[PDB]
Amino acid sequence: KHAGTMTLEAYMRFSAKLSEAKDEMGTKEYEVFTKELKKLTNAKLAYGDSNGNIDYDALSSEKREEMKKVSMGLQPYFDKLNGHKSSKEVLTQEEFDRYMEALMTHEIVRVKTKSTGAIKVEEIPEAYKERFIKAEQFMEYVDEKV
Amino acid sequence: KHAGTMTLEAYMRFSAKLSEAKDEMGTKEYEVFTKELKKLTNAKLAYGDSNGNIDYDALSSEKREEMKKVSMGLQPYFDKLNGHKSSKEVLTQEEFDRYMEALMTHEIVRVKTKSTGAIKVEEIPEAYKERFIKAEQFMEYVDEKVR
Ligand code: NI
Ligand code: NI
Repeated sequence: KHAGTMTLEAYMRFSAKLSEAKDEMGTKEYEVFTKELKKLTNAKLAYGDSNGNIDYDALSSEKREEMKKVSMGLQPYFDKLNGHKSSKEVLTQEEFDRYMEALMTHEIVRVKTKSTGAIKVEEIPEAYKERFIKAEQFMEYVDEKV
Repeated sequence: KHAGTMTLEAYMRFSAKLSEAKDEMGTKEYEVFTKELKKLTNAKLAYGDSNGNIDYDALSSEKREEMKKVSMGLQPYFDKLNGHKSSKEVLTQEEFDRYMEALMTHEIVRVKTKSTGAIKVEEIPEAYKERFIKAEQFMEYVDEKVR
């Protein structure tokens, strides 16, 4: 239909959802949050597949590390807006790193399966099946702790 | 619930929708489009209300003009993605300007009514009622000339 206007509408629903963070964050914290989020969203524009998922493994050694720091930086805001304890506080440093890897693995697998829904291990290329399964296990463990 | 992750998911539905433009635009044209669209989206971030609608009347004379040029720049891409003729081509220069004004009026009225749905003139503050009604009329006229 009007795919052009639908593009603007999608962006507006994103704006609306983002603005809800103000319910829980003062303007100082909200500005830091949106400044960090912009890094992540610009990366999805530049590097995301057709669904904005990023194949972290295909990035250069430096860009992957940079993208990882951005995610570590944002995790406390996400945890707060999700009503969870801060994973960066509950997990050991080691574990916090494994958590970011697990998140990146999950996103990489969304790229490989081209799926935005619940990933089904059948569709996962064999190079990523074990990695995924472990990543999923580690995420549920982190989940129970926050 | 998980409003944090829901925020990321909303952004990704946007990403997905925007990537569909590649179906109809080669990479050079898509890169120009996304470059121009970033201007508009950064303005919604900075100036939008809670729904990313911008109150163009509340901008300085310069900023308003800049934002208008951005819109005029994007209209041909939107027209193309909407399967329509180019409004910039079908309309006279005068009319194209009026068209941009009518689009801004509509957006301003979404701010004033705080409504993302079909605006109802009842809810529109009196300062904007006539302006809106005319803007709506002019948009249907433009619409008939490009669909
Ligand atoms: Ni929860
Ligand atoms: Ni149409």
